[PDB]
Amino acid sequence: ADISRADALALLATQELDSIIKPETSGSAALAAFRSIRMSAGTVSMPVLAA
Amino acid sequence: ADISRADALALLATQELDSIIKPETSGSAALAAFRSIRMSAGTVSMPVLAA
Repeated sequence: ADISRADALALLATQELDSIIKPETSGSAALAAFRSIRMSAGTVSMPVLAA
Repeated sequence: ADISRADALALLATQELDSIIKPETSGSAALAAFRSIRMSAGTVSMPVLAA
């Protein structure tokens, strides 16, 4: 007779990884590529040459 | 009659290499390549982002 690992299973320590496994993150390609303006009004009016 | 090489055999010098003929050793590719953590528990639980 001896203490098997099954007999001592309730005594065994646990460890948990300190950090989450996740993919890398990235921002919009649009805000990276294009010029942007601060809008103060909820609409900006833009004049375009037509003819 | 003459002194044969067998008649003088007990008087002959000897010489030995200073070292053993052996191949090069090399480590595990696994421990060389991949990151490792210290386990303290025999099992570690790892959380993974899923959605």
